[PDB]
Formats: sequence, structure tokens, C-alpha cells
Amino acid sequence: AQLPPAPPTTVAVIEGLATGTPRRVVNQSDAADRVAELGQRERIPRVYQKSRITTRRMAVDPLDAKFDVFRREPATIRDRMHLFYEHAVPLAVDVSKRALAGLPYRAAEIGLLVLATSTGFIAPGVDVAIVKELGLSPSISRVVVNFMGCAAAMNALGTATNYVRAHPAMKALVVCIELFSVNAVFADDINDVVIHSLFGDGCAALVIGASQVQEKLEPGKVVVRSSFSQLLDNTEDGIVLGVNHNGITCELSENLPGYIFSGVAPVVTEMLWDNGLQISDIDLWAIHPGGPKIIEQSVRSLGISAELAAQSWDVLARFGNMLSVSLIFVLETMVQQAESAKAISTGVAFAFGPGVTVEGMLFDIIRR
Amino acid sequence: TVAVIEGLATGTPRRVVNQSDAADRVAELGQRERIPRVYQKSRITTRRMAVDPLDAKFDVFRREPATIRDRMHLFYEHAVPLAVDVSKRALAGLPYRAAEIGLLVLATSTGFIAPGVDVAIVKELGLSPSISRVVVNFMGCAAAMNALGTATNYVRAHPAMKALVVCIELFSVNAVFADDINDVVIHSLFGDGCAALVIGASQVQEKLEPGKVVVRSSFSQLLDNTEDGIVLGVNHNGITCELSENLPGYIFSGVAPVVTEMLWDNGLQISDIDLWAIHPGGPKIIEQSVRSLGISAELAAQSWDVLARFGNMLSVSLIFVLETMVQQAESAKAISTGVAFAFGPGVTVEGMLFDIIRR
Repeated sequence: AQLPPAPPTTVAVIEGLATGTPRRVVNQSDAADRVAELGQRERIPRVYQKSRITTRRMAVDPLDAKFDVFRREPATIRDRMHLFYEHAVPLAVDVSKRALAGLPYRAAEIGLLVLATSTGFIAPGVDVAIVKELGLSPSISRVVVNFMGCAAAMNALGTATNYVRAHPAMKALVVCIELFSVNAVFADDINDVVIHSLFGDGCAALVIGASQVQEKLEPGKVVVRSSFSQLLDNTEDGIVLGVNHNGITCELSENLPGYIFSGVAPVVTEMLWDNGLQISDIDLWAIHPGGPKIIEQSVRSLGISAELAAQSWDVLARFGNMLSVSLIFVLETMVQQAESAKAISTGVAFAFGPGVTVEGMLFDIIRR
Repeated sequence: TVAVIEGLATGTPRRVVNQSDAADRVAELGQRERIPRVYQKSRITTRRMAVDPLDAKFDVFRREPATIRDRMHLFYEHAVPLAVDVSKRALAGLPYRAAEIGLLVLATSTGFIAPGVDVAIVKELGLSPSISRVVVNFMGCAAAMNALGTATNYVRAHPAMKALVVCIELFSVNAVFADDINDVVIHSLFGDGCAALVIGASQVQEKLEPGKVVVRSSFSQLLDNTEDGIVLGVNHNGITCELSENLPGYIFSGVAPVVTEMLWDNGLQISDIDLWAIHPGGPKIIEQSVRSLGISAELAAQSWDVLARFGNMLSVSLIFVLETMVQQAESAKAISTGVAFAFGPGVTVEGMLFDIIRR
């Protein structure tokens, strides 16, 4: 009898959720005009009016008089990373606390901290600042997830999941922090012009715990039912992340939308089938608000009502695309306001990361 | 349930570099008398390098500013091949079908690209398109322990599944050879290398076959006021590590207290351990760890040896050592109890309690 040992039988729960962003508000129209001022600068207005973003928060003012000189020099990558650490700590610490404020868990109960970013990279970083700042344990476990793109939150929440189900009594803290403003450069190519028009800064934290299915979770709690991944075959050029002398950068392919259209439907369908569900059985669709073409093509693939992507369109409208963080902003909304009147709302969440990987999950929101 | 290292494999770029020569070739770049000094004290005889940073080709490129992007590309170009061959070899010995591998953890501190090695590995090895993936960056010399932890948790939540841990560290691709002393030290110590592990869950009962390593317990410790100890950053012309002069001291007064508690929590004493996989991060790192524990200088043989032959390969080094301990037993006992640990940023001591099944 060398059969695999019986599996844990609990379910990961998001007992605490919290979100935050730097204070400065950048109204998209103004942003467009400011950038438009850097022959034919008609390109600018054009791409911007198509973004479907009204406002974004930015830790740093790229086009500021001070930064504007710094912004145009080479080899500033090391300073930008410092600048990142500088602005991130305050924000990350503040959000982490909000996430924990509601729960009664004592610092000794938090055994794992997961930090995801694609806009950072510094020796001791935001992860260590968080531990000290919140007075967590010197022995707490830490995992830093980098360059996993817009879907990092998922890979991160999964790391937490395994941990929690493996150590039922402990809790885990998931934190995503994304500061692209600290990486602003404003180059000439469309990709740069586009990236700089879509990205915003923000932060989010989740507190995870293991719970038995017989337990009656309280309203607002979110159960993680299933997780999934998919390397979209032959789509490597879709989303590319790289480090430049003057900052981290993201390169998106003209085909990303197409890859999504082809990829989404099959992946969700198969996953839902495993859980005895169909697209028509989903109450909530936490589609990663990575941009119009992404939400747009994501909804077409699934063949659902445009309305069922309301929350997503909202986040993208108010905050733009703040990478791995965005997903969580969308979820929060869903948790604060019910989309129907049924106790427990079922929903699917998914985002897109490099290699063009669909990262997502099936969840339940206890309504009553 | 028990976490077992069922597969283990190491690899390295073909090029061998003799410290004696390196010292000379490097020196040739007013007080170059320092270079031979640091290199003699390194206690490194050789180390592998994916690239020859002094090569005519490279030498011009490395004197240039703003080259990280290309450098990161270079990482991918060399990292992939090596990481793939090492993974195949770690799995080669096991009877697992691609469907049984549900998690891939990739750790590095010397390269950043996406899609990266993790993706190149899945495709190359034909791993399931839906395998879970976690890329662990900038946790330095101790990433292997962070990575390994992510694997045991997984395998513990999904016993019927297996997890693959891959570490690739390629410092040579970041070689700059600058003036400051830290760059000199750092550059005389780091080597290139890769290592992979295959983890699975197992029933507390079951009798494991020789070679199998049971991960009994893992631990972490953020040392108070030590932040300056180990520092990683990204410069326009490469990635660097900035070791503090206070590091060895941190190590001296940090190791013992942690290890001792951890052991006490497992009904053990320093005097009970058979193996000590001390991360060979450098002569002082091994020196102060040994001294902090108050153990025979010899118990650190495996470490010294790896440091001697491959130099510091960051997270990779810790697995080479373990492999030596697996390949060659240190006594006639069935089951060898050992402790492993390395040091990472913020100055965090990360390690594990483990058993090596012998009979």
C-alpha cells in the first residue's frame, strides 16, 4: 500500500482583502495632453482616446520638471529600483495592515508572505519591510514572485493556497505591488506609447486561511474552489517583459488580443467542466482589466453579455492597468456589491502572463 | 505525509576557469597587487562560466554602459540549454509521466526575462501545458530553500503530484570587473551553475529506498539589524551583489541560535547531526558558520570542496553539496541526519532538517 497519501480536505479562503494606490490622480485626458507635448504628435491623442481609461494613480509624476530630466538619461535603472522600493514600502505596508485589521489573527499565526511584482527588484525589499513594519515573525516564510506579469496574483494566491492547506492552522499574506510610474521613459515606438498609456500604480493584499467545507463561512468571505493554468501554444511573443538601462519594460504583440480570443474559451470551458459547470452557470467574471482589447476579446471568447464584464471595465476606467494588482481590485468590487440575490455567487477569475499563460480560478462569494 | 527529494541533478557550463589564471588575466586590468591577494584568499580552485567575460568579443561589450537587456538575453541563451539538460537528468531516473508533474519552481538572481527558462523548460521537456509555475527571483544564495519550501507545500496539498525545482545562476553574464573592492571580491567568487530536484509526497509509513532525502523540517530567520549584509541590485550594465563587511559577523552570531532552537524543536542537538550542508558562499561564510556551531572543521568538507571546484553558484551551490552527501555516505549508519542552510537578503537564515536514506 504505497498509494499517494490522502490529500488535505480543506479549502483556501480569502478572509481579508485590501487595496490601495498612491495618492496622485492622473486624469487620462490631461495625461494625453502632457505627453502629446513631447512633427506629428497626433499619434498621442489617438492611442489615448482609445485606452478607455479615465484616471490612474501614480507614485511618481514622470513628466514632472524634476523627473523629466532624469527620465531622459541612460543607465538610471538602479535608481528607479531604489525609487521603487522608496514608494512601495509605505503603500505595501499600509495595504497589508488594512487587510489584517478585520481579522483577529495574531502575528504568530501568519506563516507565509508572498510578494509579487514585475516593476521592482531590490536586495532586501518590500517583503522584508512588511515583516518588520507589521511586526510579523522573524521566522515567517517568504516567497518573492517576479516577472510573472499581469497574472502574478494568481500564481501568488496559489502558493498561499498550498501552504494553507498543508498547514491548516497557519495563515498567509499575499501582497502584490506594482509601480510602473517609477519606470516611465516615454519612447517613440507605439508599444512604448501604448504601455505608458495603460499602466497605473497600485497595491493589494489578501489574507488566506484553510477551512473545512462543513464550516459556515460568513458573508463577504471568498472561497477558492479551483485554480488553473494554460501555456497558450505558439504564443510566446504575446507578452514580453524585460529590463532596460532606463527601466523595466513590457512588450505586447499585435496578436495578444487574438491569442486571448482563441485561448480563453477553451481553457475556461475545460476547467468549468471539471467542476460540473458551464459558462452559463457563472455569476461573476473577474476578467483582468489589462486594457480594452483584452476585456473586449475576453468577453467575445466566452460568448457572454458585455454587461457581465462591468466590474472589469470599471477598474480599467478608474485605475487603468496596474498589472497583477488589478485582478484583486476587480474582486474587491464583487465582494462589496452583489450581482444577484442568490446566497453564494460563483465566479471565474483569470489573467494573462508571459509565455501567454492563462492563470485563473473558480471561486464562491458567500452572500449570506 | 512526508516530503521527499526523489530526484536530484546538477549541471554546469563546459568552460572551466582556474582561479590562478583568472587572477592573472584579471589583474592585467596601479595597485593591481590587490587582485592576486583576494583570489588567493578565495579558496576557489575553479569555477564554470557560460561566457568568458575577458574574451576579445566580450571585453568590448562589458566595458560598455547600459547593457542589461542584452545581458539578460545572454542569460536566457545559456540558461535554457543547461537548465533543460539538468531537468531531463533529474527526471531521467524516475518513472514519472509528464502528467504527474504539477508544479515547476524556478529560482535565480542573475537573470530576468519573460517568457523565461521556466517556459523553455516546460516546452522542451514536454511537461503538461497546464503545469503550475512559480518564478522565485532575488532571494539570493538561499533561494533553493525558498523554492524547496514551495515544492513541499504543493506536494503536500497534492500528494499524487510531483514538483520540479530548478535553480540557474549565471553570474558570468553579468561580469563587469569594476574598480571598487566589493566588485573585485564578488567577481572572484561567483560561478555559473544549475541544479534540479524532483519532490513527491509519501506516507509516513512507507520504507524509502537508499538515496532518497526526507525533508524533515525547513526554517527561516530574519536577523535583526543586518539588512546591509547581502544586497542585490540591478545596474545598467548588469546585476550585482553588495556584501557588507559586517556579514561574517552576522553569520557568526546568527547561525548557532537559529539552528539550536530548530534542533531543540526536533529533539536534537548540534552534536547529533551527521552532515552539515553549509552553503559554500565563500571562505568566511563557511568559516563563521562552522565556528558559530562549534563543530569540527572537517564537518564542512563537502562545502569547502564545492567552493573549491565551482566557487559560489548562489542558490545552486547548496544542491551540489547535498548531492555529494547523497553520492558518498559519511558513516555506516542506516539513515544520515543532516542540517542545511544558506543566507539570503535582509540577512535571512534559511535551511532545513533532512535525512538521507542509506539502507
